Amino acid sequence: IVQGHNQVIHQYFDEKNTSGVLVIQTDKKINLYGNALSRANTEYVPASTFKMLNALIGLENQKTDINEIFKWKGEKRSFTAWEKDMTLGEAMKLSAVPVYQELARRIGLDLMQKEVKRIGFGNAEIGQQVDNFWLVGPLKVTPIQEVEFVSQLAHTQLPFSEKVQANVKNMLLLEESNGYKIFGKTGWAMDIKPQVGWLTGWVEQPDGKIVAFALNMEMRSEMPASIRNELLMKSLKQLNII
Ligand SMILES: *C(=O)[C@@H]([C@@H]1NC(C(=O)O)=C(S[C@H]2CN[C@@H](C(=O)N(C)C)C2)[C@@H]1C)[C@@H](C)O
Repeated sequence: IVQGHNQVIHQYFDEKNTSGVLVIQTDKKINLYGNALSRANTEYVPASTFKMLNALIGLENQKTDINEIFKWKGEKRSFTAWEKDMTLGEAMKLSAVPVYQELARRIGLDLMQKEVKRIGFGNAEIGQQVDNFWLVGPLKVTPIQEVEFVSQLAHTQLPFSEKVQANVKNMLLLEESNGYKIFGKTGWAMDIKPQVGWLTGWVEQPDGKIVAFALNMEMRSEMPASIRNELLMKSLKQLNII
């Protein structure tokens, strides 16, 4: 059943010379696909995917709001795409680190550690460095843990206000094709051991049904960033999720 599906998806991953897993959660049922299934319960830095929880915490605790404009004071950033004023929602789409760092600072280390622990995100360790704990360690999370987190978000089942959850969900819309809405958040940790690529989110099918996913793969600098999107869409289509 899944073995035919997984044979095809295994091949997708082989064809593009990487080791990756794709975790799918429909409701409470979790299946693994890809050519590196052991990745599914291996911890990795969440990188840019932590922005989902960052936003939830920041909004919940009233440190910002969806309308606030975070102004670019003019300093050069790691990507030219980030060099403009933006809202929290626009920063999510662009993975604009400086905006989310300013947010994390507003929250403070101790509120951050408290919230991360209350929610139970990954190993729930943030250490003492308020602006890179989700990039270089100690914070670590499995792909299975990521899919459960985003599934809960999609079902408005996380322990945050309903409206905060709706607001963060609205920041996460990637793609809308043939009535299927694709929500998600990419992440690419470029400066660590083996580079880590993420793409974590869910599909809202036309009848309202939600199928959540977490792609996690080894990245190499020669890859286009869109290889994560490619492997996701090809797999979802092959699974008839889209
Ligand atoms: C988060 O993991 C890093 C962040 N994420 C990320 C990516 O997932 O590709 C880039 S965002 C920036 C680089 N390319 C442009 C883009 O949005 N995409 C290719 C999707 C803008 C960057 C590495 C963050 C920790 O730096």
